[PDB]
Parts: sequence; C-alpha cells; structure tokens
Amino acid sequence: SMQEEDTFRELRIFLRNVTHRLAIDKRFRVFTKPVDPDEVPDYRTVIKEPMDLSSVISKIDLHKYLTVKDYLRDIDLICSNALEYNPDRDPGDRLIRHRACALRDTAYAIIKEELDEDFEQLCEEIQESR
Ligand SMILES: COCCN1C(=O)N[C@@](CCO)(Cc2ccc(F)cc2)C1=O
Repeated sequence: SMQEEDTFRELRIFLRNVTHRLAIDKRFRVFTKPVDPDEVPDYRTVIKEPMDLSSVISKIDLHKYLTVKDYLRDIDLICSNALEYNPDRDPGDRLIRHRACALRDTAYAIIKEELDEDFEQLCEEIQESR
C-alpha cells in the first residue's frame, strides 16, 4: 500500500540521518570510503564482502534496507572486516580496531535511545508479508 511505502520512506530518512552522524565523526574517517585497491591490493582478497559508510548511503537509496535489523548487519560487517584485516599486535592496528568497535557501539546506542521498538516491529511485519 501507499501507507506501507510511506513507512519505508520514514525508515530510510532515519537511516540516512544515523549514517551522516557516523560519517562526520573524525574517529570514523577511515570507514567513509571503500579501500583503494592501488594502496591495498591485499584487501579485496582477504575481505570477501567489503562495506563502508558511502556504500551504506548507496544501499539506503536503492531500497536495500526494509528493517533496522538489515541496516545493523552492514554496520556489524564494517566492524568485523576491520577486526579481521587488522588483528596484529601493533599500535596502528589497535587504533583501527578501537575505532571500528566505537563505530558499532555508537550506531547501536543511537538506535536504542531514539527509535521506538514498535516502529521496527511494524517495518519487520510489512517485510515478512511480502
Ligand atoms: C520516525 O519514525 C519512527 C517514529 N518515531 C520513533 O521511533 N521514535 C520517535 C518518537 C517516539 O514516538 C522519535 C523519532 C523521530 C524521528 C526519527 F527519524 C526517529 C525517531 C518517533 O517519532
């Protein structure tokens, strides 16, 4: 229905706002663009499913996310890709892992504080019905 399409547009507007707040945070600058194959050719071979905040904005605009649960899976992937590719005892690696964990924790805390559980439940029920 038109009503359900309005509900999904509402969800996309909220997801664009959360993603913009993460992308302007100086800590998360490394997560704002895909890894440049020139600089890191080792990456696309170690990392099977690359994800960054620019690509998240792309997935929202293409209607790939119908639930907050769907969105958070891609946040979790940004974080899990950084921890798996930078596991070394080495300050540079420790710094990116701390920032990746802070990105994940921030996104979960915004959604916990701001979004009503009944709105997510609604978005899920429309998804399941299709
Ligand atoms: C927006 O769509 C979901 C409906 N909704 C919520 O889930 N929490 C609030 C308030 C509780 O009523 C607040 C809020 C407003 C705008 C948002 F983008 C996000 C959250 C709300 O208005």
